[PDB]
Amino acid sequence: YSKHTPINDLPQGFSALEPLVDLPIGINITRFQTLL
Amino acid sequence: LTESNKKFLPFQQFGRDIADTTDAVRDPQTLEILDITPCSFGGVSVITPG
Ligand SMILES: *[C@@H]1O[C@H](CO)[C@@H](O)[C@H](O)[C@H]1NC(C)=O
Ligand SMILES: *[C@@H]1O[C@H](CO)[C@@H](O)[C@H](O)[C@H]1NC(C)=O
Repeated sequence: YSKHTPINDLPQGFSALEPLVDLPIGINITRFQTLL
Repeated sequence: LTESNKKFLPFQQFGRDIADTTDAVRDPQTLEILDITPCSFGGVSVITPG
C-alpha cells in the first residue's frame, strides 16, 4: 500500500494509504532491509 | 444490474452498504458500476368478501 502527501516530520493530518500492489505468492519473510 | 451513480476508487471492485450485503459491483471488462438490487418479492394477500 502506498500514499504520497505534501507537507511544509509526520504531520498531524489524516490520509489513508491506497492499495496499489498485490504482488503474487512468496514464502516466509521474517526479515527485511532497505536498499540505501 | 442497473447503472449506478456511485463512483468507486480506482482500486475498488466491491460495493457494500451497511448490511454486509453487496450493493454495487465494478464490471471487470468494461469499467462501470452496476447496482445489485435484489429481485422483487413480497407476500400475496387475498381480499375476499367471504
Ligand atoms: C516459515 O514458513 C515456512 C514455509 O515453508 C514454514 O517452515 C514455517 O511456517 C516458517 N518457518 C519457520 C518458522 O522456521
Ligand atoms: C478489454 O480491453 C479494454 C480494457 O478494459 C476494454 O475497453 C475492452 O472492452 C475489453 N474487451 C475487449 C474485447 O477488448
